[PDB]
Amino acid sequence: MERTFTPNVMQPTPLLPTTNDGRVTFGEAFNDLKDLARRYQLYWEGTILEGNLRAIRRNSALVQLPLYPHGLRIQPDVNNPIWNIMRDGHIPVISSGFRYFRGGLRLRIVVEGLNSCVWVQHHPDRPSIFSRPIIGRYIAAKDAYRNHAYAAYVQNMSVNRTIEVEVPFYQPGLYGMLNASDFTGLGDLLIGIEGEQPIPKEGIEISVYYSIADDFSFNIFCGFPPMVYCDET
Amino acid sequence: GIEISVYYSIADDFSFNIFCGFPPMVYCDET
Amino acid sequence: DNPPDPTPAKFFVPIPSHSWAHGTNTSEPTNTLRLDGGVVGVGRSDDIGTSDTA
Amino acid sequence: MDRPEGSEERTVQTSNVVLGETNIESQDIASKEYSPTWDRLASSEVSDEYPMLTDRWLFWKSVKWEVNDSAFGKMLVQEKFPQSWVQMDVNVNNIPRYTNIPNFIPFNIHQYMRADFEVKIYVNPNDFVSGWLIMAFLYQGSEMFDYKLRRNPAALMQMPHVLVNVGAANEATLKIPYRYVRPFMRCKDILRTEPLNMGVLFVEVLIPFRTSAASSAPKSLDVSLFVKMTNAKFTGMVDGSIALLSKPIALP
Amino acid sequence: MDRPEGSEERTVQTSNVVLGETNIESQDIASKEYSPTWDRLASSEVSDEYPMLTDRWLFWKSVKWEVNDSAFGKMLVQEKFPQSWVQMDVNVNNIPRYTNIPNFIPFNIHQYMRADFEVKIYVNPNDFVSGWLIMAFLYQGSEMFDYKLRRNPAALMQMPHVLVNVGAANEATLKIPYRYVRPFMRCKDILRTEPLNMGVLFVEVLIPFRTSAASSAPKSLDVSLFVKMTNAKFTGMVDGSIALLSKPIALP
Amino acid sequence: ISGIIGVYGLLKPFDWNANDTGRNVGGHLLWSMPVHPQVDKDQVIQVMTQSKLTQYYLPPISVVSSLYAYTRGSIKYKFLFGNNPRHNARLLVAYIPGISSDNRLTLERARNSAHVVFSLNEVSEFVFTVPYITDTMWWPRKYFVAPSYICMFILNPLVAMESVPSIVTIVPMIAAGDDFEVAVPAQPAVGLSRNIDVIY
Amino acid sequence: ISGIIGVYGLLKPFDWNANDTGRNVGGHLLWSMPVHPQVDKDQVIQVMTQSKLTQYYLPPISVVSSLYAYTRGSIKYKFLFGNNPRHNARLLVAYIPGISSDNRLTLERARNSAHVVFSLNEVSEFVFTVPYITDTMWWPRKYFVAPSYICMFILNPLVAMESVPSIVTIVPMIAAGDDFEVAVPAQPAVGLSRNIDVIY
Repeated sequence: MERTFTPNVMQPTPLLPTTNDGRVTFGEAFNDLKDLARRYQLYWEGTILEGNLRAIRRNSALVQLPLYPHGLRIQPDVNNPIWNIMRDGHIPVISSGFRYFRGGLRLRIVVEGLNSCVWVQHHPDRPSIFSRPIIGRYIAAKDAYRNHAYAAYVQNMSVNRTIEVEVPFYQPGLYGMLNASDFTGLGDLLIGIEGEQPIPKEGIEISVYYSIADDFSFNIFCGFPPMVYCDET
Repeated sequence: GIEISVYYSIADDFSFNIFCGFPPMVYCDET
Repeated sequence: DNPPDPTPAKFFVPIPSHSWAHGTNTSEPTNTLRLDGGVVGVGRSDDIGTSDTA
Repeated sequence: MDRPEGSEERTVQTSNVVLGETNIESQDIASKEYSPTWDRLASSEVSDEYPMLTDRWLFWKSVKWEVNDSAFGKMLVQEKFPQSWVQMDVNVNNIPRYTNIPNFIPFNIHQYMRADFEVKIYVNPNDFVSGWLIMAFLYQGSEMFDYKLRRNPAALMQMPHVLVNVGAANEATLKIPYRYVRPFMRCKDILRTEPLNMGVLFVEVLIPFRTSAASSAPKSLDVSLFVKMTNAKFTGMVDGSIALLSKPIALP
Repeated sequence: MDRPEGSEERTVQTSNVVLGETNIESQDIASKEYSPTWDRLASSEVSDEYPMLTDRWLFWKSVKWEVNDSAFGKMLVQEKFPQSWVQMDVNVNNIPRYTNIPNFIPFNIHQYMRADFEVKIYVNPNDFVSGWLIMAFLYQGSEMFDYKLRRNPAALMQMPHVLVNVGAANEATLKIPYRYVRPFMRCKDILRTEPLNMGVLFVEVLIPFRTSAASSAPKSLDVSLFVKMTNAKFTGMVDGSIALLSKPIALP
Repeated sequence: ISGIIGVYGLLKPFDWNANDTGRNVGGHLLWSMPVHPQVDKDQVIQVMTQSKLTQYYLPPISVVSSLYAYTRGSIKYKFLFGNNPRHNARLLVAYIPGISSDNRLTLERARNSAHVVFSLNEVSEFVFTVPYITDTMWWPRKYFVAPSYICMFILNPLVAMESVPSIVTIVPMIAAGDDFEVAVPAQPAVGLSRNIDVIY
Repeated sequence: ISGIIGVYGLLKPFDWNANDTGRNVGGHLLWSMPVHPQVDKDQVIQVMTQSKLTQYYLPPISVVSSLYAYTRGSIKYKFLFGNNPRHNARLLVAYIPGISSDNRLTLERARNSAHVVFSLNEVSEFVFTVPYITDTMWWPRKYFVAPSYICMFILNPLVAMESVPSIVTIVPMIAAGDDFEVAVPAQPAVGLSRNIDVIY
């Protein structure tokens, strides 16, 4: 096989004795990228103001966020300097090397400001038109309010501030496509308020973090794209 | 306001019993 | 099936943290910063003796 | 050459084609080979197999590359595949047609297909020219959000590829198991996706082609490509004229 | 009719076609059925068989016959066969083409073929019309030195035939084992004989069609023909465009 | 689910006029529609109101399929002919995979796909279990395009006499096959008609 | 991990000019670089843009090693020569532990460390599995100094004729050895190039 082929090997010394992937000196074995990809990382972080929401703005969406196992497309503005100096996370970088996937994501949505009953809902097949989220008044007529019978979840920001949910993989096809260009992905995730708590005069600060589920798998290893060093920022 | 909202479901012992037809429906995408 | 679970709700007394005094002969619930999850410790050998603090 | 005829050539016969090869090949497999199982879940009609037609090897292109134009990573071949190979036969208007070539005759009467491919590349230089080519394949490469950064041969060295050394003048065989987002591909433009677009096949110029300064030496060299299908299964019999083909879109 | 739906219909399924028939057929075989053995002596290439394609039944024509024009022995169908059935699909210039119909797709890429045929004829009158049809087949009839004296239905009563009584409204099936002067037939006009000319299929009007004098009664009736191949073997793979088809010659 | 969706619902009926010399010929296509569990809005019986919503009568397979996001498997089409022993005809009912509309559809082409030839000679009902041929395992809901298409051509035209009615009415009906299955619960495509008022 | 990092990535190619009388001599060092999994920024193929970030093509070992904080084990360097049966040379490829740059590096010194002498006489590829010699068990990432250094000297200069091209291009390629291992997940040293805009 041409990728791993090694002709005429000239090796001066023996090979180095093994630590069982670090289990000898540390306690754990770092043998796999799928375990590194299950440590949570930031996904999208935004603010939402009154007045760029709906007119009536009782139980409505605040964000429809597209679920991609690679990241959303990043733009490194001056508001969140994360996306600027840290570039992408470890998950978009691991993901850019594989072609397909099959499996779900885990999310952690931390929506505060607001401190009322907030809700989340997964539309497994309404994909996949764009690489940004859509805020408030710009989400389309039929993604505006909650729907009936889509898998959803509800939480009082008074009891607890963090919603942690796991999105299933519901698709007709064999794979979902990593590195899509722009029914390929995991569909949409809608986040929204449950009935018109008055909004603080600055912001509802939402931030989504994500990871890989347990049954998730990266599937066909082609190359990595060209990278950019973070220390050059 | 006191904003109340009730959600509901079926219990475990609940059962639908005699299947006759469905009534005429209306498509939601026509709104 | 979705049978109901009517079992009574137990009491429980909230506290902000575990014991500040205890040093021995017990477990300590904690949030470790590891990739692994589990009772894990750093490796040793003879290059590194046991603790000499007796 | 020590015998009256030069030496013993080696023969690779499939169906009614026979391909001579004098050297040791350079092989690779684009992913793990398997036996399709969930494809039975997609179609209630029996999948038809045409082993005498499709297993046969087929000559695809000849691309010419010259000394004056060999950069590092000049693309000789950049094609949507199998789309370019199957739609290779065009009429006067550059509209493809599945009717002439006997390997492609079942693409005409069916709607969906599935199959594995093997691409084989041939370069016949003399002894005194030296160069090097890389032929790699990227599963559904055209749909990738950065498809035009992956064309550097530094990126191709990572995806499954073969190498053709022009000094040695070897063969090269790239097996491509069927992998896709759905258990079948479309054969024509239906239900308004391009037909039969499973990936992108590249041929780049890893080390530029060099010859001697003498005037009569060859300043050019040919590259030929043969392709064959393997587990080809067709489903969804329709009329040949019920759907149409439009001239293909090219890659940037 | 005694049930809520009229009665139990009977079903004859081959490949992905299913033909309903409510009555007792009328069958005959044009000669003794056999297994071909000397055909292996004619060609060193493997004969390809396409059972999913060719075994399938195919609708061929609808011919209309009227009360005002039914002589004794008026010919509804007089065709070189299988030539007319296989070349049934014509373009604007009346030049046939083997590309559209999935039964005929292998005639496009091969030179020679061999196969047995079964022609089945359907007439759906109401109860109160009465007539009678004869459909007979003459092996290589067109090449016969008196072919135009044998068209009288008195001559057809002797060659293998079926009868369709319009008062009863039955089906009819005529099996035709392959027999010819050579173990294969040509598929196109090559080596300058017409392609695929094995005989002549007739449909005559044995007893003229009669209806009642009432004004609203049907003065016409349709006849439909279905054909299928059986042991079809193709040999001699070539290009689809390497030979041409010219518009067919008609019989007197 | 399999017991609810096994029941036939009824679709818009339609006529042959055997005395019609134009539309009663070899090849004229009577009826056709894309094949998917939610029947197309124009072949359902509708009751329209001014300024209100239109009420559709959907077969039981079409209500169930509106409750789920994907669906697959065969469909049964039971055609029911109003006629008596004196009518006669033949029909070719073909199933074309991968076609949206009838633009390029004629009889001479339709005979190249899976089809059934039926003769209504003292037969009043027949079921045509259409295959399921699709590049994917589950096909998404429609209310999109449908995966396939179905169509019905006159093969031998309809006959009848001076003693018998000249119109034959056909009633199409649709139920799920034995292998039919639904997939992921979604926003129901249909609401109830109990209150049809709507605010645009 | 071992399967991803087993694949070779490609580094900047470079030339012998056999007709060059200056640089084609006994002892002249062709190519060299510090040995660590993240290849040095100047021997990678770069694509530079005005006001944007520079895009590096990193081998698969160099992407994986950017995801972790420490790393250890042998590296494979497969050198790939564009030549034909008529060229000939010998090279000495030495591995110097504990050196940063080539300041004090000559051929007469490099022959005192682990090295391999290779003769390109009808041989087009060879792999040099460099040892791993370091006072510590894990070596930290670089993007620091590298633990060792590697270098390649002409031993017997390149020959060729009037009938054969005078330039021989060399393509260096790098993959992880059999014992290679990574350590502690860290801030990835590299981001994706999907969006290369940067705010200074």
